[PDB]
Amino acid sequence: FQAEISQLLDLIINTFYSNKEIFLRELISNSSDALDKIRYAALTDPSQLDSEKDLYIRIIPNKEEGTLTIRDTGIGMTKADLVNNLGTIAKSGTKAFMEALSSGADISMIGQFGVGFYSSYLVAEKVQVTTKHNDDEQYIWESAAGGTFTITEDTEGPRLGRGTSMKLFIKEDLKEYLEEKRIREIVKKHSEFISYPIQLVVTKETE
Ligand SMILES: Cn1nc(-c2ccccc2)cc1Nc1cc(O)cc(O)c1C(=O)N1Cc2cccnc2C1
Repeated sequence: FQAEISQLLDLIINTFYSNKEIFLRELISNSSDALDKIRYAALTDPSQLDSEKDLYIRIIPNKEEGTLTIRDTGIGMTKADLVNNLGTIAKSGTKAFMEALSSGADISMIGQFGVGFYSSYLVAEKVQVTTKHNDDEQYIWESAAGGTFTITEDTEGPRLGRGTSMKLFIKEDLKEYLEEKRIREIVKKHSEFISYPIQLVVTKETE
């Protein structure tokens, strides 16, 4: 399942999307939807925000690690949610994505096919997904092109409280996406619509 699908999408997405910066639009869009979900659930059950009071998106580059992390305090995913994403959604969305592609239809927005996650492959050679839903444990899953990694209970990672954290291991020739000014421009250009705070961690540079 996952090995073939991730390999296909890695090839197709890198071939047809020359503007690699849209990966950040897709991730921010997914985070925004997850935040809409917990916001709406908290209307009828305020205690849903007990795990994490604030709703936001935070971007954390780590140049020493070569990673760009996008974390949100959205509703998160149960293990069943993540399993469904990896199985049913990935298979069906890949089919719809490449029929749209073949059709010559406007496929600019990848997430309309439910596989926007894989646009991470524009800039990343592997992604570590950490996620925490109020009804389940914290889980981690690793994605790489051709990879068959198992969803695992995360016992040694930092606690999310609630939400989802996408840690992207940036490609060697694309470290520009770790730079503060480049990230800010991309966010400004592609995320005007978002109604949640978008935060960036900037670190004093030696020097
Ligand atoms: C959209 N999506 N797709 C995959 C996927 C993974 C592998 C293979 C195929 C698909 C995973 C996700 N979830 C997320 C991706 C993010 O970047 C940020 C997030 O906060 C989530 C999240 O926790 N959400 C819960 C939720 C509830 C209601 C509406 N939207 C959401 C999104």
